[PDB]
Parts: sequence; C-alpha cells; structure tokens
Amino acid sequence: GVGHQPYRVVVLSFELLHAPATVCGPKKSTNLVKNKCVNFNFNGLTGTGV
Amino acid sequence: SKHTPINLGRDLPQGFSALEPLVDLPIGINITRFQTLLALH
Amino acid sequence: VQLVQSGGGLVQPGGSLRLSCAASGITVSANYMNWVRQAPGKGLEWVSLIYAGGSTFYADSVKGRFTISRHNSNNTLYLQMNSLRPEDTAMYYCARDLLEAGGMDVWGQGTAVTV
Amino acid sequence: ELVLTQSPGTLSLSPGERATLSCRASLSVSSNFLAWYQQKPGQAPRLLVYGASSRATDIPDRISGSGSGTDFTLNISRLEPEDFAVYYCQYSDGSSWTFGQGTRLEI
Repeated sequence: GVGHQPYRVVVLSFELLHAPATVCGPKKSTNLVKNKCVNFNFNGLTGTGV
Repeated sequence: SKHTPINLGRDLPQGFSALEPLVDLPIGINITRFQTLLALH
Repeated sequence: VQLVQSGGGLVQPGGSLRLSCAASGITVSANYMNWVRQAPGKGLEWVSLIYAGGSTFYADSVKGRFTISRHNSNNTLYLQMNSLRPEDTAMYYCARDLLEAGGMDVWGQGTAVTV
Repeated sequence: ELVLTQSPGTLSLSPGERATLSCRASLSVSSNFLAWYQQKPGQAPRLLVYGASSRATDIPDRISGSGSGTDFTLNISRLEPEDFAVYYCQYSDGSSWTFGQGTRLEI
C-alpha cells in the first residue's frame, strides 16, 4: 500500500547575503498606450507624460 | 574595454577614445593585489 | 560479554528509582539502546530508546516519566524512574538491539513497583 | 499500529516431529527487518533469525523461517526437547516499534 513506496523528496534552501538576488519572477508587461497621458514604470523608472 | 587597430609605426598615438562598458560582475570580495597572465609557455 | 542489571527494587510510587544496566568488554556506548518492560500476567512491551546521537524516543503511554544516561568511560547505562505508579510493576530488560539483528538479550533483574 | 496475531495459542506437540508456527501481520508487511527470537520465562531469551533469511548463532540452523505480506511463519525440520519455549515474531521500522505476544508451546 502507501507505507513502503519510493517517495521522491526535494529540499529547497536559500539565504540572504550582500550579493543580489536571482529568481525574482517573470514580471509583468502591459504595453497599453502610445498617445495619452499614462504612468510608466520602465525598468524601475517612475514618471508620467505622453 | 576598447580594441583599436589604428596604430602606425610605434608609440601611444595622439587622439582620444572613450571606453564602453562590457560586463558587470556581482562578486562581493575584498581586492588587494593584482597580477597578469602572459601565457606564451 | 556479560551484562548485569543492578539497583532495581521496591520503592514507593511517586518517587525516583535508579537502576544500572552494566556491560563488560563489549563497548556499547555508541550502540543502540532499547529498554523493555514486562508486567506480570502480561507480555513484553518496549518503552524507551536512546541512540548514539542526542535523540531520545520513549513510549506513548509514559513519555516523559523516564530518564536515561550513558557513562562516558564505561559501558554502563543509568536509568531513572520519575513519578512512579503502583500499576507500573514489571520486570526490566535492557538490550543493545541493532536494526540488522537485535541480539544478545539479557535475563534482567526481577522488579516490582508498589507502596 | 501493527497488529500481529500469533497462532496458535495452545499447542499439543511432542519433540521429534514437524511443526509450523505462524504470526499474522497487519498490512502486507515485509520480512527484511523481521525478527524471530526465542524466550524462556524466568531466564535470558535467545535469538532465532534476523531478516528471516540467514539463521542466527547457537542454533543448528534447521528452521525454514520466512514469509511475505501478511504470511510469516517458521517450519522446524526436527523438534527438540530443548525448544520448549515461547517464540516472538517481530518487525522493525526504525521509527515505530511494535511487539507481538508470543505463543505457548507445551504438550
């Protein structure tokens, strides 16, 4: 039954240090407007305009 | 880095050439000494 | 090569009872110790386990009413009964059971717990 | 956890004849960590076989004792008058420890 089956186990470990982090997600892309006033966030740049 | 094959004859030529960025390394280690590899064996 | 269980006897419930399971020659200080009871009119039942590492596993019924320690120079195990009960009357067995074989069991000193 | 009915509880045997002795486990148990071992009440118990594959010491090694699933047994080739003791069927897990109440072999 269930008691004596080969169970594959993976352990994931992590820690923090002064080195920058890596696996930070695929992130979001919108590309909504090319003519009107919006609030853009191009690679961490905050501002508004046309 | 920059590679410029404009030398004629000899010497460090008069002129002006800036350096573009090539790579960046996120390696936080203390640096104190420097050495060069001239591998001609 | 020879084992003796000494110090167990008749003490009142609620106190502490001391016992020594002592070996000769066979260095069991890194071996796997199991501790078994046998009540009168009842079969054998395992209670305690202590390994080479710092990990103590006890029975579900008694749990924290047992204390076990191992001598660091000789192969003698000192064990302590805390908060005894009159229903805990049983003869005592100490063993060096490895998972592969679990051999060389001991006769064990006959003991009884009562007022 | 593991239930083990060791059968039969009463024996009417005699030395010098074939005997088959069985213990019933709970759920399809293996035998690689099984422990059959002898016990004489009032004295020191003894070991029969580890893992039910290779026989242990101080025995003429005539016991065909093995099994799988819920079927664990030992067949003795020839009984002896010195064998009138109680045998214990056991299995080990490394983190869970269960016993089995032995069976009385008398005449």
